[PDB]
Amino acid sequence: QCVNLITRTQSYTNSFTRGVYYPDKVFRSSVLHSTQDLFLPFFSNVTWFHAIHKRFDNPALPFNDGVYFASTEKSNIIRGWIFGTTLDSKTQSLLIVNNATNVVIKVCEFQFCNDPFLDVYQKNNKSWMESEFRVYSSANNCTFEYVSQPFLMDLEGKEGNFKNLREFVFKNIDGYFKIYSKHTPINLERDLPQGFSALEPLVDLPIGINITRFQTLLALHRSYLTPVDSSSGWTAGAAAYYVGYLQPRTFLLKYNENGTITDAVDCALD
Amino acid sequence: VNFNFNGLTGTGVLTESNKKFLPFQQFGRDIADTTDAVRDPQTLEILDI
Repeated sequence: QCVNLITRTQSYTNSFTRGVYYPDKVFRSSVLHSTQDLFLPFFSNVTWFHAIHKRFDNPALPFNDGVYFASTEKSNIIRGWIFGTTLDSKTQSLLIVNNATNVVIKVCEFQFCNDPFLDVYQKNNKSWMESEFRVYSSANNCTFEYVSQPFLMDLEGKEGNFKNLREFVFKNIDGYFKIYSKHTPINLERDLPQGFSALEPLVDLPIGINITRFQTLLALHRSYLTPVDSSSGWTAGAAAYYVGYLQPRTFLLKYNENGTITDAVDCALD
Repeated sequence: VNFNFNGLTGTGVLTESNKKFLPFQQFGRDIADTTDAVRDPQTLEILDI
């Protein structure tokens, strides 16, 4: 199956000092060192998407030289990732599923829909077990498989205030996909927090592929029943998330006695 | 003693752990850019060179 939203219809904000990760796998204590690589430029225009959720989009996010993703979200409605160029079963592409049970890492040749998303899932007993599935529905010419721990923290956070923030960095160098993660506790409920933290390498996949475009996956119940109001409720404003591009410069850093990242300065800033 | 830890080698004496590291952080390069701390390929024991 495939449901496409025919009626289709970007609030720039600032990131202060985010996107700092350990540039290698060595430990230095209380010294200063500088490397040249791809970071986030300090105080750059970052695109905060549609801050509603009723509302579902099919945007076009171009991929170019690493992407910093950041979107705090209660109950973990955000569940997947798309990476590829053509998305019409021509070449290889990468897909990430981050559901509660496990993590699924695919490199496949799928027939992706123009808006890949699961709708409606009918009735078992007051519970979430999926019944409908429309993201590719075909083109299963892949024999790749990968199981690890699901990166996202668990679900059903119904606090009134924002509690958890999830930030990731995806880097594509030499076909050696590097993922940097940080789950952090924040209680300020206002956009990107003003603070300093480090990112850690935990996922390294050597595959080799060309990526020019990217998207992500959601999962929910829009109607919970097939006959009544199956799919007409949504328009092009899906969710709110922060995407930043990466630039290569020098980002001289200071360590503590514990080796944790404490401060970093951008050389060509001021 | 000489030591060879899966590739890179060296020669010196070895000392028990005194620092904390980080659970994927295994190398111990100093301010002099020389290797002086590493963990066992078979066990999770920090040792100082």
